[PDB]
Amino acid sequence: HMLEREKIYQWINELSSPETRENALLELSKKRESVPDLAPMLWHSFGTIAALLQEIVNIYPSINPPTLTAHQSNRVCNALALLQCVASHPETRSAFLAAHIPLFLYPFLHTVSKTRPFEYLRLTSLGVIGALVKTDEQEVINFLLTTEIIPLCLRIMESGSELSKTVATFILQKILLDDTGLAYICQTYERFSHVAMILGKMVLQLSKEPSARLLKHVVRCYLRLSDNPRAREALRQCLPDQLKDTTFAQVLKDDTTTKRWLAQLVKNLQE
Amino acid sequence: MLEQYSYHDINVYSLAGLAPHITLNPTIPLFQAHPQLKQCVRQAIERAVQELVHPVVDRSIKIAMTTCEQIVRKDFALDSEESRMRIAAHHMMRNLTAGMAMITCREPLLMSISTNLKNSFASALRTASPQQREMMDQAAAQLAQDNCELACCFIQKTAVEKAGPEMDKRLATEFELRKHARQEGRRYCDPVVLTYQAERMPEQIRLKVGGVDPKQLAVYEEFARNVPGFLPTNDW
Ligand SMILES: N[C@@H](Cc1c[nH]c2ccccc12)C(=O)O
Repeated sequence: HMLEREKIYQWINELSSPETRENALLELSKKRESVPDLAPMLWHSFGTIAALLQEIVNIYPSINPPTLTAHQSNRVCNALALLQCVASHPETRSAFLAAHIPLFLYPFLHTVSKTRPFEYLRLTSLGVIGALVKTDEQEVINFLLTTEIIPLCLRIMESGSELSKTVATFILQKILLDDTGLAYICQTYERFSHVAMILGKMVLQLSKEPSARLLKHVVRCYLRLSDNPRAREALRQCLPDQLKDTTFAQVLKDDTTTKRWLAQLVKNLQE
Repeated sequence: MLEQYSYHDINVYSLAGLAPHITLNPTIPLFQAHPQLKQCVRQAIERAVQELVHPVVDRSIKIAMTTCEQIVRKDFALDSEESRMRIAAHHMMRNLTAGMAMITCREPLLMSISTNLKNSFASALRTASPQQREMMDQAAAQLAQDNCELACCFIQKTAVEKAGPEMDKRLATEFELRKHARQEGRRYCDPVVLTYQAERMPEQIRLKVGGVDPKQLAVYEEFARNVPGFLPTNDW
């Protein structure tokens, strides 16, 4: 098993050179679940984070016009996968943020091409942001609110794949759950309205194409929004009918948590 | 593979650098019918670049700056020499600035170049046939697409040229840490990093105290060789 650890060190060293990087990316991304301290080793070694950023930026010419191939996508997504581990680790999270690394991912979140290489690119990039907000750190939310992350998420919640919609809605949910996040989104009618309009569209979609995990997050978002008095007033007058009738009764019987959340939502809107 | 311009193919001293590289597809229906409207194209592109270059340059440097400063300070924390750091920072900053510039300007350039042409074409021809306005919109969309890489490159290079000196200014204190230490007869080493590397990092991947080994610099050399948008360098 000592041979295992030395393979890892070697791959990490082999990330700096473009000659050996692609294979090292592949191998490291496979073992990121079995190597607990992978993230600090990547962060604190020479040139490693720089190489991962390099992989990201070198994809930019293939974004617009959209020409990204499966091969290009698979490679950068291996890099993105390693950045997700760095974003998640309590030892590297703060430094990852201070270096503003998420900003170099936003161009990927902005793509709209519906080909498989781009959808995987977007989903893997969302996964990095997802890893960030799962730590429930206030510094993360404040950083995200400084950036254009919310309209990026809203576009994906509107038009993305089921998976991408779910991760993006989860990101929105985490932001909303933060007191600062809620106040930000409810600061203007325009901001709130845009969010509410997207959730409404999603609810309609969900009535035609069921998704338990996406519905859960949508419901949680509405529930959190109703903690804000102005949002509560607006939701009294514009909550989707499908959330008030039996449209989701069947799918929700197995989902006790979401069920309680929806009932709590309805209860809030009466008061 | 599809990059058609090298970094030196484009002079960005003035907007006149754009002129020789403008491409006018002769098959454009608006041009077959009105060959004279080709004249309006050059100014349209120059105007589009002129209006976008400064905010794009400012925004791209601002975004790239923080990321490059943090990573370079981190990588070179046990390097008492300023020279290796300054060169690496130079290459990383110019590269990430070029990348952010490309991402920032391409869609706005399309919108702007098209608009400018639709306006020029509508102005030159006061007539407005429903068929001709379709030709005008079509021509403007085509021309924009065909000239976006050129315009983008112009703005990227403008951004790259300005990025270097801005990075120097940002790293002033890092250069001063190392200068101050040397004049005290000691090498500079970040105390926190020194401790961490010695205690926590496996020997095989540990930062070395003092200079960094040449093979490890490979990633920084690549930033120099391979800049996004340009052909790589060759030997209520
Ligand atoms: N700058 C935009 C960003 C934005 C769009 N839609 C939003 C919804 C919520 C919060 C922010 C946004 C705004 O605040 O309007």
